[PDB]
Amino acid sequence: TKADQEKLSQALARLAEEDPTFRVSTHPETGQTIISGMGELHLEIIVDRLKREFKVDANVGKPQVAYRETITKPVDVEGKFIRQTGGRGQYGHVKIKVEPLPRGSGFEFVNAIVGGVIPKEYIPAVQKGIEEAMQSG
Amino acid sequence: MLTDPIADMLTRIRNATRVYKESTDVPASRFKEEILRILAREGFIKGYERVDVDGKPYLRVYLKYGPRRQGPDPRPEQVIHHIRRISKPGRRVYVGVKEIPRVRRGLGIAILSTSKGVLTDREARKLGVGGELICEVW
Amino acid sequence: PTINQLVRKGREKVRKKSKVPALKGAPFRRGVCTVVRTVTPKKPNSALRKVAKVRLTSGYEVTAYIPGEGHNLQEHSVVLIRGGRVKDLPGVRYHIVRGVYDAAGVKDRKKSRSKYGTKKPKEAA
RNA sequence: UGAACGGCGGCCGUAACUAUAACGGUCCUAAGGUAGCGAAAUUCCUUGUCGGGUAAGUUCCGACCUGCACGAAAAGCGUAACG
RNA sequence: UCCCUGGGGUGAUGAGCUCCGGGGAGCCGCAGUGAACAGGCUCUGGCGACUGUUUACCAAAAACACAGCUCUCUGCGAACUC
RNA sequence: AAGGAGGUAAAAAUGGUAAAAAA
RNA sequence: CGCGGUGAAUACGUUCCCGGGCCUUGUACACACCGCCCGUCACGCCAUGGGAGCGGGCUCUACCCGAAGUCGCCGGGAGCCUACGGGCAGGCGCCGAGGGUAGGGCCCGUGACUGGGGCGAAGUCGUAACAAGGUAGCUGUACCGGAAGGUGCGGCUGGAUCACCUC
RNA sequence: AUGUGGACCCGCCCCUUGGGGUGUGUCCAAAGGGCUUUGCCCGCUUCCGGAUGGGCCCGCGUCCCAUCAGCUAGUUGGUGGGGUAAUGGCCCACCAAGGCGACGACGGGUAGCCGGUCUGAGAGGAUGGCCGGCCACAGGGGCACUGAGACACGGGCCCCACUCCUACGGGAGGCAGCAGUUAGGAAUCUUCCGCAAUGGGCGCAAGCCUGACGGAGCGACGCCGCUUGGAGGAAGAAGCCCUUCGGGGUGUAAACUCCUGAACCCGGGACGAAACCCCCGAGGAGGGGACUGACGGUACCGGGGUAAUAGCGCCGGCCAACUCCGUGCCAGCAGCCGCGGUAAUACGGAGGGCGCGAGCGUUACCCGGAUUCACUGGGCGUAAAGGGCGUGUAGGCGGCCUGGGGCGUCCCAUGUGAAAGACCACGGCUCAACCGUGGGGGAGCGUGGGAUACGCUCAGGCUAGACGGUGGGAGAGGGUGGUGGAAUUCCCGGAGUAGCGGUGAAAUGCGCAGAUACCGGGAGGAACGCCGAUGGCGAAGGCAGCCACCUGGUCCACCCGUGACGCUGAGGCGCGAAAGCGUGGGGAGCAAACCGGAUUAGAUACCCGGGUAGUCCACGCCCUAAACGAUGCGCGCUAGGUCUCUGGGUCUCCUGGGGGCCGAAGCUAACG
Repeated sequence: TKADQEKLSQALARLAEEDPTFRVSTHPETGQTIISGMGELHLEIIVDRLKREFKVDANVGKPQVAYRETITKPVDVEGKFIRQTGGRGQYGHVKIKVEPLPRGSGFEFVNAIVGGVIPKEYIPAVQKGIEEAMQSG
Repeated sequence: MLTDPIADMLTRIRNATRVYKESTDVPASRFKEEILRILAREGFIKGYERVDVDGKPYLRVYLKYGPRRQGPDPRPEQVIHHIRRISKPGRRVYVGVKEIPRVRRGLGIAILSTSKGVLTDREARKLGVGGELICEVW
Repeated sequence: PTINQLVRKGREKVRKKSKVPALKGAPFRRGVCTVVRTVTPKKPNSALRKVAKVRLTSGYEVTAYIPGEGHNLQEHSVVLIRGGRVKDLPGVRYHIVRGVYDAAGVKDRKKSRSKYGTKKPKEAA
């Protein structure tokens, strides 16, 4: 439990302050602070000193990876929000074509109005929910 | 009934002084005689006497006023501005020498009952004897 | 309450509550931390403000803020538990300081260098 | 006429992450299980999922409830005293 | 064991005889209700409320009983029952 | 017939409509 | 759009339909009824009560063992001084810190699960309250309902006016 | 042994808690050392008196939670013992039931207390570190010993941990003394010098220990003083900010000018300390000479002389100070309100200016503004708040008058309140911060006398309060038994037939199996029409046909009685709408829950047909509210107009008690 964690952070508070060397830095995309250093036996024996005289229960795990994702094809669907409620509606039928491109480009969308349908207030917002429904695949 | 005919008197005073009625009555007692004595003795009331009503001893007091001004209504001003009972039957004040009020920083009067009789502020101060702080008037 | 009743009972004194229990008479505590996030103030805002959880050196998980623009902090820093909420982050009590054991203020600051780290802009000219 | 024998549904959708469904639709019948209790002397999957208890716990107490197939006098619930 | 002593009884308001009792010191062993009769205790569930009754010859039980409750039949030649 | 006040009888088929905001 | 030949009916009345104006009035409304506004159920955050119990701090009593020491007594078939009377060493006995056992009492930490409360640019459902809010409101209550709420018995105005009996 | 004396014992005189003497009988002493020796110095023995500190005791004040209400069998008391310097159960024994508590006991959280300290006009709040007094602790606990004094920080014994030394047989140690390490925390220092000065312990002295004390070091932690410069110096250069291209600003600020002269160089150089000491006298008073500095050659005096550090909060109103670009509800500031959502005086930058300056902001803690726990100094008709209403205990307080008391209170004498600080005054260091010295104010309790006005105490008295007597009087004021009619559903009877019912409309419903409607008699319950009201009674909740019984509340007249019997009343007491509950009786009407009907998207609701609990009785329990005059009770006072119910009077009027409205003054923030 992460209660023993900030505890082991005091442990580091006298580990990364006695031997310079190592870097106790946390990966962003995942939890758990990465104990980085220069040596196999290095981290191993520093780990010895842990359960020895600092006594920490941490099933010493494998480092995680920063996983992203994408697609591989042109898709066309109906984003119709045909939903009236109280009378205020809030309904949105959006018609997107989606195109995918190289592993390394960036992010692209286009000021793509078929002529002049969807309001210009959605131009800097209809794409948000696109960029929003993108933080989780 | 009553719990301080004294205060009820000072009250009837306030009554007459406010409602403007040349005189008003208030029952017989030595202490009130002493009080009204002080009042007349310092240019406040208009006088007193040992009267009777229905066969019951009373003490009536006539009281002072001033001139009739114009403009803001005819109401003539008051001389006996206000009085407040200080040493209530729960506020049993016991002033003395170094103590004693200075009533409206100069004028006024501290009515106080002391070892030797009923003295006023300048009086009881001069006498160098204190006691209970009856009321305040100006 | 006629003098009597006031004499018997009394009139109980105000008594505070300390609307900032960093406690110990200690208002500077050694902010460990965990989590960063963002959160927002009421109706017309949206920002960052951390949550630094600190542990002080005697308890409490707080929600340590920061001195605003220009942070690094990662996850230790010794965020100096300070004290003072605002209409934002339902807490903002016990802030962070920069300089402390981490942060040292905005990369280039010209005023609030009393918290915002930066020493004396000695532009060498 | 139900402290008379009895019986006391199903499917479709819907909460601005998700999951849920107070909520609308909908065929059926006489009517669709109210309160309380619930892996029960009732639970098939089951040694359910959780918590405690233990060195370890299909047993046990407590709790969650998709009750295969609790539930109103073939009574429901709970209860100190006896067994 | 020994010293001190209280009241019920009987006789008389006591000697004797009896009943039940209190205190203080002192003696011995492994332990003194010295042997025989003589209860293990507590926590928490389940069902049944309760003492009970029942399958003599495998059952004692959560089954039946029970005080209590509703429901109904009975106008005296009762109704019920043979 | 004046007002003001005190106790008795009257009169709405239905209505859901949001909101950060602009001075 | 403008201009002209001919040439009416009928308005008693304000009973009811439409609206405006003004006054009154009600008000929890204030780019103000195209206003506000409550309660579940929903997502998250924060303490909190409860909860089979676990953890622990203090303290409570009854009892078992019991150091040092004070005190009390003995010094006996014996030890040493004895200035024999005693003394000292020692012997047993009282209180006694401490630990032990069982049962309390109080407090905090706490835990599957569970009630509720707060909060958070806009969720879903209904519209109760504020104009008689479209059923006068509001409450004590007892039964009911998705939820705000409903309703009987009662009470209370902070409820009700063509015009009915007075001041 | 010697015995002025002290100690006990039994008497005795005086006392009055164990104060002093005294008659009888027994016990105790002594240490000697020095030398200038026949004398003294230092010490010794026995007691008395002071000087000085403490022991015990009471008086008194002394945080909070009432969701801490009862506590106690060494417990309250005695006699008789034991012990201490000694009073006392502090402990033994024996014994009689008492000992404290809403004046907050018991419990438990919290805490050293003070002379003082910061703030507020003050009341007071909070506070107690350096210093000065009293307490308590010695790693925790027990514990004695020694002794004039202890339960003894660097003495002893034991248990407990805890750490260390060893050859693992055994043993040691306490920095809450002083410097210094470490854990701890945002943070609290030198492992220093001298006993020269003072002070303590000892020695006849010389002298000796003294991390007491007296000095330097470190940290802007506090307060004080102080240099970075003076003086000339431009319609004002340029450098940079701003612009309407004219300039405005920055700023005499700069530079150039002359002047002085921190730092620093040489020289001399302190006070802080004269006693102790030897010497004449006697070892006394007095007299003389001589020794004695850690700081440090620092202070300071003289001369030579260099211009020689500048920062920190801010510029949206509180709060003094705005212009320019960027940033665009993003990055962000914020103690309050809030400010930015693409021209921000609040972000962020740059010029300027506000503040302060060897310092400024930030947070935390404390007092104030906060009169926002109100004693000065508040409030309860609608903002927060009358207890649903009467009862009564204690408690609180109290009518007119005489005199005694002299408790509260007032007066002056007076003890102490140390010192220090607080104030003024004088002074010391060249000022201040800071320290030297004088004096008064000073709460407060002790003791003396004095006043008696006011509360209270004491005795006597009065009638104006309270109460009683008699006599009339009003009422839906309660407990009980009794009885009248109307009217609703229902039973038998009779007569009649095409519908009624019900509603916004309708329908569920009842109807040719003879209903709704009317006539005859019987059942049965519950509520009282008109009167009757804007009224009456009642402490509130309540009370409604009328008879009778018992029975409280109150009203006026008469002045007949008593003589302050008084107002309120924390708890305790009783009471109580409707609902609701229990054990029984009863049910006409009524009606939630429940069913049907209509209605609407929905109708678990209002509207319609049914129907139950219940609404009734006795008895018991619950005891709640918009119990609403939302206004506690009791007294007296301050205009009157009017509507009315009741009491008395020869009465187109008065007067007592009540019930509505109006409106003086007066009150309110206003409606009122």
